[PDB]
Amino acid sequence: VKKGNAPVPNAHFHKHWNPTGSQKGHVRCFFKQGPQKKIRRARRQKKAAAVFPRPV
Amino acid sequence: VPRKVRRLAVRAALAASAIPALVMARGHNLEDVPEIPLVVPNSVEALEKTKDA
Amino acid sequence: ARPLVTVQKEGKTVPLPKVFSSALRYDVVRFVHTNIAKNTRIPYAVSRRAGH
Amino acid sequence: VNKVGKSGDRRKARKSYFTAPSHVRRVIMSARLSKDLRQKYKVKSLPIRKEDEVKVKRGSHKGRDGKVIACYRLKYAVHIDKITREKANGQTVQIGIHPSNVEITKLKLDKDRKKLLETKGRRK
Amino acid sequence: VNRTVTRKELKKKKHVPHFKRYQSWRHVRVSESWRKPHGIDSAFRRRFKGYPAMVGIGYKQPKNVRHVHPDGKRQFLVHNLKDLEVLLMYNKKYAAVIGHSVGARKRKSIVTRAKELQIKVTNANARL
Amino acid sequence: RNLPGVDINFVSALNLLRLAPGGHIGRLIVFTEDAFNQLDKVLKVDTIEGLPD
Amino acid sequence: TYRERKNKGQHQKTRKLRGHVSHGHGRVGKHRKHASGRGNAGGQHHHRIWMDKYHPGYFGKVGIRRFHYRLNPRFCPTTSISRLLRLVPKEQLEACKGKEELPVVNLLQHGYFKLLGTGRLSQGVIVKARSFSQGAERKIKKAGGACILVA
Amino acid sequence: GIDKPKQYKNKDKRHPTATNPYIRVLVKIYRFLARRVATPFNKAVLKRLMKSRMWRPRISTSRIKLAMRKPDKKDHICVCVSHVIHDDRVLGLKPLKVCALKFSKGARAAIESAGGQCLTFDQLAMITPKGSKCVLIRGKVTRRKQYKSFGAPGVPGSHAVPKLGNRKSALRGRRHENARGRRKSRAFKVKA
Amino acid sequence: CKAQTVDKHVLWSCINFGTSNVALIDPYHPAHRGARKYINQFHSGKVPKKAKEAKAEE
RNA sequence: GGCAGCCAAGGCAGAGCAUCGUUGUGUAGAAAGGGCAUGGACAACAGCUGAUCGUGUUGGGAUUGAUCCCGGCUUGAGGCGUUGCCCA
RNA sequence: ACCAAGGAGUCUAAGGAGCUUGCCAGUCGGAUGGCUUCCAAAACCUUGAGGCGUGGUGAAGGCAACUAUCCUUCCAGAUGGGGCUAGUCUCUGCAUGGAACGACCGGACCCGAAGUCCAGUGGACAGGGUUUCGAGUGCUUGCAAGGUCCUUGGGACCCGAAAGGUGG
RNA sequence: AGAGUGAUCGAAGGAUGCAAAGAACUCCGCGAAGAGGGUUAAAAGUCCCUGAAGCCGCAACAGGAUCGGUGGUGUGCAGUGCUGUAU
RNA sequence: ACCUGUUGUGGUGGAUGUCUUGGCCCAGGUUCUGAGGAAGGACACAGCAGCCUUGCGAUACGUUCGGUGAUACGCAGAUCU
Repeated sequence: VKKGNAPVPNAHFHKHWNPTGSQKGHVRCFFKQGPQKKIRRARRQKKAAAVFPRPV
Repeated sequence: VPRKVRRLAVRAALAASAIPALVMARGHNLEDVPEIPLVVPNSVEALEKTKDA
Repeated sequence: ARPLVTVQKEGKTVPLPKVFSSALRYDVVRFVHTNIAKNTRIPYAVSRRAGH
Repeated sequence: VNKVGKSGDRRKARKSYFTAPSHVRRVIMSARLSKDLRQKYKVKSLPIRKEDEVKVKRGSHKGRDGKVIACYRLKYAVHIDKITREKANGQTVQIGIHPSNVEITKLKLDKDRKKLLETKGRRK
Repeated sequence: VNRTVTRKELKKKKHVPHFKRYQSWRHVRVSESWRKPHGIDSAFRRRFKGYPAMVGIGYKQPKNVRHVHPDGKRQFLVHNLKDLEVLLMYNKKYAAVIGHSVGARKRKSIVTRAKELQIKVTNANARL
Repeated sequence: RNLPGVDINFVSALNLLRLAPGGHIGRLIVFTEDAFNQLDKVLKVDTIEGLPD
Repeated sequence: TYRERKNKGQHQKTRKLRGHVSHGHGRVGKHRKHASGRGNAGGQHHHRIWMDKYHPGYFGKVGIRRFHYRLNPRFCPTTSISRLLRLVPKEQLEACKGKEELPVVNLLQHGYFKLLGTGRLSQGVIVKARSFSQGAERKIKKAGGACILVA
Repeated sequence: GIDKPKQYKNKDKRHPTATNPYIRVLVKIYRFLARRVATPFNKAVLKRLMKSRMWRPRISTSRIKLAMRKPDKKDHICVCVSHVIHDDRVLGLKPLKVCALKFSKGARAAIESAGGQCLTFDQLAMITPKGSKCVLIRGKVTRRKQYKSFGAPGVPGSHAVPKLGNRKSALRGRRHENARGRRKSRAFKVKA
Repeated sequence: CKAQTVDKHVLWSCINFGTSNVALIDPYHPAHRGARKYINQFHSGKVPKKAKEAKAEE
């Protein structure tokens, strides 16, 4: 299938994972990681300020 | 990029900043520059005005 | 026996850190810069149903 | 994230400029005060108004002077005492002048105008 | 070297023909700019007897005269007095071609300084 | 801050996008005295490299 | 140099094939989609030779199948006797050389469960671990030390 | 026209593929040396500085020890145009002079804990310009995980490691590619 | 500030491949002769103006 | 490929310089052989531009060639280009 | 028919073989955690499980690479040493290729299970032989990033069916 | 907008100028136009930034039976530039 | 005269260049409709209005009130400092 020695593909992408015109897709892109890091930090310190004189 | 390689890039960029036949090559005017690297007293970290900067 | 670096605006002479005796590896610098410059990119893409 | 309202987006800023209402065009069409007024009131710029004097300071009518007679906020224009121009026929019309060009020589000084001067004059 | 190319060696160039894209004369869509024929039956690509010349490396010219102009001098596109001062030492090898966008005000200064430095400006008389 | 070409940085986090902008090397850096003294401490440089000549 | 002067191109071969009609895929045999199958199609019919030659043990079923294969109770990183004395601060390795005391090597501290018996041992040490080969036991016992089974 | 023989193309490599300017400086030094000293050692070192990185493979302090184990090499300098890394299995090192392109922290500590010296190639060029009393050793290019797969497993006699992309079975009996052509039970087994 | 005594090959690799200046990185530009000798003077420490200025002796 | 008889030149070590020798067809295909060219990011040119940008049109020159530069005219900016590198 | 503008090997997961770079029996660790008007969703940091590698072999029960001065052997062979001589001898022996192993690890046979031993329910190994196998070891050739040419799944270089289905 | 009884399908279409200063008045004509004369930096003239190629009109010049062609080649003859140019 | 050509010019044509109150993409927040009548659909409503309007409903391009503070505007017409 390759005309070579490459391993047996075993690709596992047969089920419409791709967001095309006909499909919604099975893709989740984590572009929020950067902003969510800061947001988690901010809500963590808001938790601290809320339950202040106690361990965070 | 691996952290080791990024740190090596930083090291090399600093060495090249220290070599002044490259500061002028990149296009800085070393006419009035006394030394390279340029060091400055810590009193400037307490600067408040762009005029004093 | 490190070289001395003067401090401008104030008569003072510090030594020269060992950072500035390292290898001037422009190639590593260029590689790492062109790969770190990619870390502020924001996605762009056409509409999903565009043209269909 | 940059906070809300303080955005340097070209498209948004231009949209705002070209869809502003009249109460916002009143402050977009502000003009600079003369040095006499500026020293007297310790205020640097005001929104231009009908019935006050200006000096043009720019454009093909620079160095001319006259009282403002019309703020055409739809066109961002300002019509002046005697800066006129004949049409094809003898009809004299007014030339619109963006108030950034003019400086202000006098004010009308209504009640709200004097109150605005005082409020902006008190240094803080 | 600040040496102008002689007419003796300008006239020993090797006669590059007027290469054209094949059948650029049939159609206005086929432009004049050369393209290597990739056709299967193309007589041009097969180099039949009476067909035009085929672009190749045999026509390339020696390094001493390649890009040299009929003036005997190479050209240098200048936009500043800085570039004139660059050509200061090669007023015989090079000729200062002012850029086409450089205005009349800078063209005047360029022409002045270049005629003090005695550098030839191929487009000295451009705007006034 | 307002001075047009000037960028700001700290030895605690040296940005290569500022030490070698454009990928080009040899930029003028104007370290303060304590930043200078902490350069090799931060970058964890113990020795000078033996480089060929 | 001159070679370094050529940091150019992003799709070199594709952008180079512009102007050549078949795009590097031939005029006779076109580049047509799936002219041999999709995936591993034909492993026993028309890719039989390929599968036989590059992947012999494909196509079959061998062995006891183990339902609910737990791997945590089978996890067992192994080290060797050659890599023991590196794990002793050589101050101990020096103060215990000819004397009777032997330093103690706790392999679980470094992440090894079994001890394999390849590599010679210079001086007897005491090795705590979760398993040992009989070669490792033999070498440690002859060097002088002792193996210890530790949970 | 002429019925040509093969026009000569030099097989040997004469430009460093390395992008390190200091490897290029060493290539410059040893071009100079292979020209105006012209010893077999200098020509060899020039070749090996040209070599790509697959072909100047890492080498261990154990290989250094094995090279210098003979009493003939008491003052010799073990030269490796390679990165030198430490063999944790090696405990007692002798005082050794070792020249290389890079010494790992572990290899440098192991060689300087025995009283030895870690030389760079410029130091070697200034110490032994003719490379006299220099034991060249290379490092092994077989035992690579690519070299093990080179060839075909389904060819009798070739004991090639089958190419398994990311699939490492947990049941070694029910492994991938182990049944038909791997046991004579399944009608045939690839010959040895 | 004798930071580093850099080789000509390394210095010129840095200039050619990390500066983006035509008069320096283009070997066949009608400014590269003067620019090459100028940068060599600058690296030697003194560049003339034949009185020779003092220029950032590193 | 500076440790050179001297100047001139070269002076980017896969570069350059000097001498000599060999060999030049090519479909499919290839080149870790070399370049032209387009949009934009990061940088450099204290780059050009109302003393007229860019487009276009017409002549000229350069190039083996991809293509590049210039003069004239249109046109008038709600501007443009050269080099390195990166994203297409 | 003519001209203009558009127009076709792309991105992605996994992988292969080169090349580049860094580190090294380690390497990487941007899941997450610490910081600091916009820039900054950046940069920096080693809290990091873990991934790959360090051991393989057996269906499995499981077992697990000899060598106490150093060193597996042989043939070819890169360097280098010491004598010597324009005859020319010894020592070193890398890489690579081939062969071998009186070697060893795991599996499979045959004759046996003699012999030693004990965390002692009689259990643990042990000996000698083989036309034996392993994707085995014999001084660990690793990890990560980038780049090139490719593979397979994906619309998959671009366009192209007659068809099949679901709902109206 | 439009198409289809319908379920549905579904376009083309941006830019005067700094300012309307959007072309006064005159001649001719039924009138539109046109010729003048104006606005304006400019008609940029509500078709309005620029205005390519293809195609067409006109004037000038050069030729005109023949695949005896387009194109190539080496000259020539007319027209037309460009470069250099000794005493 | 016709044809072919080359220029100049004038038309037809809308390519180019430059821009853009538009799109697309990513991140953050909210999700807040309705029998007290929603979303949608009609018919109405402007001195000169056909269309459009996330204009409006016989109080019909708008009513009360607040913030602002002299316009709005394509014409006119009385209110307004």
